[PDB]
Amino acid sequence: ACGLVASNLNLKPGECLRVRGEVAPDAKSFVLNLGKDSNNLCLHFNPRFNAHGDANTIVCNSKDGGAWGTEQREAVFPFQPGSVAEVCITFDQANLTVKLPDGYEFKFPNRLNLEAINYMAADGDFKIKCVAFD
Amino acid sequence: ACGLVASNLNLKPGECLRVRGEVAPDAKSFVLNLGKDSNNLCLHFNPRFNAHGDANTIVCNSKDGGAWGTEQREAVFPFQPGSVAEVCITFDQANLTVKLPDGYEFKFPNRLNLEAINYMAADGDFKIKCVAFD
Ligand SMILES: OC[C@H]1O[C@@H](S[C@@H]2O[C@H](CO)[C@H](O)[C@H](n3cc(-c4ccsc4)nn3)[C@H]2O)[C@H](O)[C@@H](n2cc(-c3ccsc3)nn2)[C@H]1O
Ligand SMILES: OC[C@H]1O[C@@H](S[C@@H]2O[C@H](CO)[C@H](O)[C@H](n3cc(-c4ccsc4)nn3)[C@H]2O)[C@H](O)[C@@H](n2cc(-c3ccsc3)nn2)[C@H]1O
Repeated sequence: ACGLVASNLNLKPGECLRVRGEVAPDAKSFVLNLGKDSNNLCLHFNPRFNAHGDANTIVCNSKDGGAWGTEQREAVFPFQPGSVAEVCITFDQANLTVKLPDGYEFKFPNRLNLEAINYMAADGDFKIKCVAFD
Repeated sequence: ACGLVASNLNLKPGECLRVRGEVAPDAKSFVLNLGKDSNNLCLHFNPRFNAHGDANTIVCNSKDGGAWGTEQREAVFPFQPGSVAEVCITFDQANLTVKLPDGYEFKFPNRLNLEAINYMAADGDFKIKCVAFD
């Protein structure tokens, strides 16, 4: 809503989106949304420090034609409130791969089968400093 | 327009936007548009290598509620086709200042007196690699 929105990204399979930002000292959560547009998201990436009953959990989901998909959570949580955080995303036909701080990586199934990622929105307690394409 | 569009930038006076991109190998021109939205641009920055009868000339303009303003042209042209260009943009009450690390500096009057820059668009023969806020 107040976070950075970017469109016409034209990110193709195998290309790296690198995002760096500042996690607020009192962060509750933040969101990186990636897909075609606000209703069609091949990845909703939502680290929760303390939000919706979740402590230090990464929640991921997709959104297809307005409808949220089946949620998935990861065990690993390498984000700290009040510090700078970089996240690196790529995709292929089968999966999105997200590489985190501390060398941590995980896959989320690609559920939309889009030609490219064209849309990104940040929200929550995360101030983007830097976005790069590779 | 078909290159990157970014909104909710909330760049305030004194803050630096840095953009790095690739100038196509037979570039005719590129555009960086900065402002409130597509119809309200405090800076339309348009380096022309060979386009609309202009050769190696920078053309700047504003747009205010859909209406183009008066063109301002600059003599110096520190860009080359097929290379990497970095541009640093800031503003204050009187002027926008477009800077290059190579020491070139252009001023354009701040004709719209907007309080923040919230919108940035790239078009033409220029691919954005990196955008940073500080
Ligand atoms: O239908 C109810 C569900 O609500 C969702 S919360 C919902 O989830 C979305 C992604 O699936 C987005 O993340 C959506 N969001 C968050 C933001 C946001 C965050 C920061 S700025 C904007 N912008 N949209 C956020 O509101 C919980 O995750 C679900 N849940 C809870 C638990 C649980 C609790 C304790 S132990 C297990 N297990 N599943 C369940 O309760
Ligand atoms: O309508 C006629 C005028 O057209 C404009 S071109 C018009 O100008 C805009 C900013 O004023 C934008 O730049 C606009 N653009 C360019 C792009 C673009 C570029 C790359 S991707 C998209 N997206 N909009 C671009 O179409 C010429 O500039 C005018 N001109 C040139 C000269 C001249 C020649 C030698 S000395 C003086 N004397 N008049 C004149 O011909």
